[PDB]
Amino acid sequence: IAGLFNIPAGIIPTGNVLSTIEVCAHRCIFD
Amino acid sequence: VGDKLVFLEALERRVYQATRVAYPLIGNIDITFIMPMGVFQANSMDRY
Repeated sequence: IAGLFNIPAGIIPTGNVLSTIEVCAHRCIFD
Repeated sequence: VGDKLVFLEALERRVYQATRVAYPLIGNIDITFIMPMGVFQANSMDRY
């Protein structure tokens, strides 16, 4: 099961993600 | 266009992007229709 690492886990992010769109519309690809 | 200089805007990425509000200019149009069903032309000249 997931959740072993802290979900926020505030640290130095690796890189920024683009295409800010509605992610809740499709969440089947996520784990 | 014509003889004037106008702005052209298609705001859908700067605004109304990744929100929960509908973008206007997508309104609807109601149209009615009418059809006869069982008319019978009672005449000897048009039943040809």
